[PDB]
Amino acid sequence: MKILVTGAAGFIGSHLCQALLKNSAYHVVGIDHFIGPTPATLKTGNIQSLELNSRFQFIREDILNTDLSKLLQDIDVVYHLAAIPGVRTSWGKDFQPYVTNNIMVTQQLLEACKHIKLDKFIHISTSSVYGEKSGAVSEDLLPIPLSPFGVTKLSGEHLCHVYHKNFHIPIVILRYFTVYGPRQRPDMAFHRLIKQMLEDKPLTIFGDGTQTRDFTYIDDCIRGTVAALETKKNIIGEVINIGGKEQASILDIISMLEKISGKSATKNFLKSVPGEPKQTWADISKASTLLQYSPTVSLSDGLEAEYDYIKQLY
Amino acid sequence: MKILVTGAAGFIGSHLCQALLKNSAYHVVGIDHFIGPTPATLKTGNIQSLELNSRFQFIREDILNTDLSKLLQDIDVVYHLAAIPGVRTSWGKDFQPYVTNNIMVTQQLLEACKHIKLDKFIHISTSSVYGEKSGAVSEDLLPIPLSPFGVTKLSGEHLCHVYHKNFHIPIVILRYFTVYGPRQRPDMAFHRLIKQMLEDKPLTIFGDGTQTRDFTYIDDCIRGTVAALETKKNIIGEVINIGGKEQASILDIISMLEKISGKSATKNFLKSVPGEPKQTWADISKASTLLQYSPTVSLSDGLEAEYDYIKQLY
Ligand SMILES: NC(=O)c1ccc[n+]([C@@H]2O[C@H](COP(=O)([O-])OP(=O)(O)OC[C@H]3O[C@@H](n4cnc5c(N)ncnc54)[C@H](O)[C@@H]3O)[C@@H](O)[C@H]2O)c1
Ligand SMILES: NC(=O)c1ccc[n+]([C@@H]2O[C@H](COP(=O)([O-])OP(=O)(O)OC[C@H]3O[C@@H](n4cnc5c(N)ncnc54)[C@H](O)[C@@H]3O)[C@@H](O)[C@H]2O)c1
Ligand SMILES: O=C(O)[C@H]1O[C@H](OP(=O)(O)OP(=O)(O)OC[C@H]2O[C@@H](n3ccc(=O)[nH]c3=O)[C@H](O)[C@@H]2O)[C@H](O)[C@@H](O)[C@@H]1F
Ligand SMILES: O=C(O)[C@H]1O[C@H](OP(=O)(O)OP(=O)(O)OC[C@H]2O[C@@H](n3ccc(=O)[nH]c3=O)[C@H](O)[C@@H]2O)[C@H](O)[C@@H](O)[C@@H]1F
Repeated sequence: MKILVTGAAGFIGSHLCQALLKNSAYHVVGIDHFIGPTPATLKTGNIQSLELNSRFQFIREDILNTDLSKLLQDIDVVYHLAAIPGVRTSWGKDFQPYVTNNIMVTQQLLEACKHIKLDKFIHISTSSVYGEKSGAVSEDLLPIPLSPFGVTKLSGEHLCHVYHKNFHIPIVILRYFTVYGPRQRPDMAFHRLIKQMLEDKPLTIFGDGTQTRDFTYIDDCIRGTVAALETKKNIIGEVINIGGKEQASILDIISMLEKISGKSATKNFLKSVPGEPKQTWADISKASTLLQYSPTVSLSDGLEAEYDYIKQLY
Repeated sequence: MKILVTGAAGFIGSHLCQALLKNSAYHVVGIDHFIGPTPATLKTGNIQSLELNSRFQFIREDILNTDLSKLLQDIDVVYHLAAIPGVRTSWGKDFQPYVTNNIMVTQQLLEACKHIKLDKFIHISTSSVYGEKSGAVSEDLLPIPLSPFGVTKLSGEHLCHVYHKNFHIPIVILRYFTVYGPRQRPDMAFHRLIKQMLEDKPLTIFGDGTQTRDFTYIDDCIRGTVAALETKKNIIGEVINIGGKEQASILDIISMLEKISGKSATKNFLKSVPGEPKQTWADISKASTLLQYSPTVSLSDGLEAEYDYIKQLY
């Protein structure tokens, strides 16, 4: 059967495509415009990996400049990953690209899916929609984003609900929690901290380093994402958290990188960035039930894999 | 103080400016680009009186193409009513203006308000953020909009929370429920049904006419809205429902119009419009507690006032 992956040249999109292409039953179309925080050179590598496989078709186009009706005629499943993802660069003059690529892009894709016979429209969202909450967050918690970025992603979720209720588009929303591993975007914490450690530079810590994340290793994220397609259960209309094996503070991660590198870190403490929560912590009860999701990669093993990728990247 | 009213030439904004100008201590700056569903001719009629007043400055400019430094200089209070408000016309190509005028406008005003010291930023939102709910809805309910329009308004609310939590912008959110009376927009039900009855044309009913709304008379709406500025108590960060004296069905309303006109309605029943709930019903206990809000205008009195306005208009 035939799967559209939007944002296929990106971090998570390229891994998702690779996993789907392991199944000879699946044909994959990737669409990507090469925009956002990751320079075009690293995305070119991603698409090169995918184009090794005869069952992959690459479309280098803006979704807002694509004949979506024609693109979707033979598509059975949409994975929608295309977005501008940076929590920290969504203020003032930088906000318009988030609205265009996170809101207008999602609305246009849904409009085009109204008269398609889809199995599933699997929309990728973010723990960023919740904002600041205590305890492990469940998917029925009133979300209040802290950043303009989070507002745009939550607007994308709400459009999914509008088109599902009015036009029976078979939507599934996955909320990922801080994904890491090989090919992680260069703007994210682990990529930056690892690169700084490799180059004997001070490690840049925003705030006091006590902020915590439910870090999700890429292979765990992708197992849950493929399960959203393959699950025996009816998940149409569900929001599902996809979170990681182990929660950690940035200080905890720095100690873990010291253990892997065998270097001691010089720390550069900078002012906290507006719009970032102090804690993320997913309740993955629902994923366990509906997807058989269980994250299995420990932070030590995951960080070592990313450490090896960074060391080879540069 | 000096009070900025965005959307000052519209249905609710024109009434709000007139009510503020009754107090000799208020100066009002109104901005309006004369867009959305109401033709410019009716808007000119909305503000003719206001412009004459020496404590009212009117600016006919797009908020996204204006010097917001000039606009916000020494402003103590912002009433943000500017919006594209049509529930039923926010699909397909018509979606872009809702994004521009409901999301980008709100973000640019909040960005401009960062380094000025407001008493209050009173953001007007809509019962359409709730979607399809049963019983009288309270402000703590998880909102799931049914329409692209309702998504864009809920995104504007979320931007208010982001700028409040990060930059201490003193936001207050008012959620109005189906406002009617003199100067009601020509796309709304009462304006359309009264114009049709006046012209001896068939009355257009979407679905079977058993849908109900919490109809809020304009004078009740404005009393609640002015109460949000005039209260000294800390309502900063609060979402407050503003609803009407009496809920009714469209068939109930048409009966009341028949008794006002002494004419019988010819009825055309059309398909239900995607994106509209079957019922709205406000819990106004929070407005009662925070604003001493109590709606006092009955539908028979309110409809006779609108009927009189519509007859005179045409
Ligand atoms: N990386 C994480 O930690 C994380 C966590 C939560 C959720 N997510 C979500 O996962 C998805 C993928 O994130 P990522 O880290 O791989 O980001 P990324 O920037 O690596 O990949 C997204 C891709 O989308 C593409 N794109 C954007 N707008 C487009 C448009 N208009 N037309 C075509 N292509 C377009 C970009 O070119 C980019 O390659 C996003 O929706 C993101 O919000 C990521
Ligand atoms: N009428 C109702 O029943 C109702 C109920 C719930 C909430 N609301 C909200 O109340 C507010 C006022 O609604 P209304 O019925 O008076 O609508 P309206 O269309 O009469 O007034 C809104 C005004 O905003 C102006 N405007 C829009 N975009 C602008 C921009 N970029 N720059 C400058 N001016 C701009 C328009 O020209 C218009 O006159 C809106 O926010 C609406 O969503 C209305
Ligand atoms: O799940 C989510 O909500 C989001 O996951 C990622 O964002 P995060 O900001 O949580 O991840 P990342 O950039 O690794 O930052 C993690 C923490 O690390 C801190 N940090 C980041 C970079 C750095 O150099 N130093 C640093 O201390 C940040 O302030 C933050 O507290 C993704 O970047 C984002 O796309 C996604 F939406
Ligand atoms: O309370 C709110 O949040 C919303 O109130 C209004 O929207 P509504 O659609 O409830 O009001 P209006 O347009 O008067 O419609 C009332 C009912 O009347 C029905 N209707 C409308 C027009 C018509 O010609 N015939 C008709 O049956 C509609 O289907 C709806 O069920 C405002 O138009 C909208 O701006 C606001 F968001």
